[PDB]
Amino acid sequence: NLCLDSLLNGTQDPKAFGRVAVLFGGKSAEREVSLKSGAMVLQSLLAAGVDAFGIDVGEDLLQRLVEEKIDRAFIILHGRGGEDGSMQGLLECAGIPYTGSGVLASALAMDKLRTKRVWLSLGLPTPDYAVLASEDDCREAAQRLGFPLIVKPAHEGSSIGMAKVGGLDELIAAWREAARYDSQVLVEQWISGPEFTVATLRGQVLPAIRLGTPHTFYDYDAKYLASDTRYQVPCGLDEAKERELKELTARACDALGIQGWGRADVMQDAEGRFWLLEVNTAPGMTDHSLVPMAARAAGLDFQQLVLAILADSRE
Amino acid sequence: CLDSLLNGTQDPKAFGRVAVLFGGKSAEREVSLKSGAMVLQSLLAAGVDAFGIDVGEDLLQRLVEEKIDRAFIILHGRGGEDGSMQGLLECAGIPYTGSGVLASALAMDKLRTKRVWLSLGLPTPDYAVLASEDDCREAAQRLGFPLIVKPAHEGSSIGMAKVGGLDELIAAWREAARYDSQVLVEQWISGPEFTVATLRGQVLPAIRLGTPHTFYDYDAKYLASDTRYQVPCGLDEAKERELKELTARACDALGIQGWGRADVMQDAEGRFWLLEVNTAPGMTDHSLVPMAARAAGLDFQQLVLAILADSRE
Ligand SMILES: Nc1ncnc2c1ncn2[C@@H]1O[C@H](COP(=O)(O)OP(=O)(O)O)[C@@H](O)[C@H]1O
Ligand SMILES: Nc1ncnc2c1ncn2[C@@H]1O[C@H](COP(=O)(O)OP(=O)(O)O)[C@@H](O)[C@H]1O
Ligand SMILES: N[C@@H]1CON=C1OP(=O)(O)O
Ligand SMILES: N[C@@H]1CON=C1OP(=O)(O)O
Ligand SMILES: [Mg+2]
Ligand SMILES: [Mg+2]
Ligand SMILES: [Mg+2]
Ligand SMILES: [Mg+2]
Repeated sequence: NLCLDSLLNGTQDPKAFGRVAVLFGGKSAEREVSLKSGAMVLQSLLAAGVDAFGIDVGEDLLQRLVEEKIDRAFIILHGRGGEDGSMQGLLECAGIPYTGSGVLASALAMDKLRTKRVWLSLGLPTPDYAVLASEDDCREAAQRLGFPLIVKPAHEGSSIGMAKVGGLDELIAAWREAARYDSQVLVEQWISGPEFTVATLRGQVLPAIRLGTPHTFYDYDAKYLASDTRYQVPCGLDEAKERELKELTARACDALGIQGWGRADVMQDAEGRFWLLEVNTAPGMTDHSLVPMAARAAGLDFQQLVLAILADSRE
Repeated sequence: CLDSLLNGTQDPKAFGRVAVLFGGKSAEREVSLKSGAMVLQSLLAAGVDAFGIDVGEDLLQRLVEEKIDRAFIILHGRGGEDGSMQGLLECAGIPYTGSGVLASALAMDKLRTKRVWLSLGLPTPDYAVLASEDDCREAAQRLGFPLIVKPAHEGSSIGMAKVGGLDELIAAWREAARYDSQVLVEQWISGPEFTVATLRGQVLPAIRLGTPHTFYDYDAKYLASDTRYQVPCGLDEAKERELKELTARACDALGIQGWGRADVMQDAEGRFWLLEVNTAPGMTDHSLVPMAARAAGLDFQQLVLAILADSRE
């Protein structure tokens, strides 16, 4: 449950966190988003008076880690190399405590196919889908699922490599484009209705946000470049519905082992049923970003939000 | 096919400089030290440009010093087969042997591994999660006796005990909780024990295990002199094929890559029960993957080279 008080815990002493390294950048397709998220986190942590410094994660990372003294690592990398468990395992081997989900949870939630597979085995709702690896797999998926469809790489974020398709020819093309980012490509049935995102923080589910864009879907341009994107807090859901969405988010995150914080993306169809899309374990922290927005609705500014994430890493 | 296992092993210099990672900080460090020594010595004798790293608080400094084209992971337990070392190597840009981050983390967790098996309808003993004395009492009522208690993330039978009554159930739970807050307990399977190695996607001959001890515990694995190893096992062709095929499904269910070793019990009616899968199996002189590799034809040098050759993908 949303308890503003217990959300802030190790928050009051920015000196007690030690020297904190903010890990951002990286070599994934979401690097540009990570840079903006890192600059935001580093600036807020510095203004809070924590012993913070930034590391653009690159080829010199292991050298950086042995040279600098580091008491805590705040992971704000996006995509593979940051959210997939690899950076988490590195920090565990380096004996450095870090923020967010563990190795297994991070690796699982990065894999949309494996995440959906876990969800289905627990009776949790997630759109029907197919795995695309050939033109024949596209013809099979188009036959069984109809149109429109949503094509996505399995290990991507920020809607990169994604496409809404209305025909088999558009589907084959969208499969070949996503395959440029990831040999694992999945296609989902298009859910028509409201889009919601649900942030979680230290085990607590934050107020849901309703999303809207004139674009065909919530794509890259709608997320970080456009200006006509609509964010509604509170979401227009009634009490019993927002509780249903919140309880569903908690079951979907718990099923993956999510820890510390995260953000769930959920669609709703014309009959009111919710459908789980993905879970992000190092969500964005830019100006356009949604976890900060749901935090403000909960009652925390951007400075208390990062300190709460940092304070959770102490267990 | 023994031709397929040996592919990419003809030229030992094609692997470049190979770092053997062993030791570690887990409860299985002593076993990993013996495993590392065997792997390192074999590689050097094969003409591989190999050297050893004792994984400790030193790790990152060694990795920025040494030139490494490939890493042979032969760590045991948490910090080694749990995806943590695999994740570091992928950040460092060093290719490595064995399963990946997700598969290693999954196989290290006996509970989630069992849950993955149950969801696919694969047999594995009925169990309970123990976090309190009440949990012990609930399990005793539902499961009966005897039972076997184990930590979720351990190996080499560390922290394990077979228990025949409720009083020793709770004692076994507290001892197992010294190694891991995640503790499970299974119904004891009375019958033959097997282990089944897998290599480069191929299931090797199964081995039958016996010991005077109440189970295949740490002493029976590395100290006693009277542990019994049967290759071929006394199973007929249809039953050993059944065992090999179930091993393949159980390993593929976890994403196991390169090599591994599955532990399987057989009850009094012939049915097989999956226990666990190890993603960096032991390579000591008491170890079972070298024994199953010899049953398939390969000597110790071909086994390590086959493992190394598979990591080139
Ligand atoms: N099955 C679907 N039905 C409708 N819209 C979808 C579907 N899958 C994805 N989308 C749209 O694509 C966006 C990105 O997809 P998502 O699965 O969240 O992955 P990511 O954001 O990591 O690329 C979502 O915000 C949503 O608007
Ligand atoms: N359900 C069971 N029934 C009978 N014996 C078991 C059972 N579970 C474990 N054992 C015994 O304990 C040993 C170790 O169990 P295992 O699950 O392989 O743990 P570890 O990872 O420590 O080897 C096995 O080799 C087997 O002899
Ligand atoms: N992966 C992105 C980057 O920050 N927030 C994330 O969530 P997503 O865009 O994948 O829905
Ligand atoms: N994890 C141990 C150490 O090396 N070999 C392993 O097999 P296990 O004892 O877990 O059955
Ligand atoms: Mg995402
Ligand atoms: Mg998303
Ligand atoms: Mg084991
Ligand atoms: Mg075992």
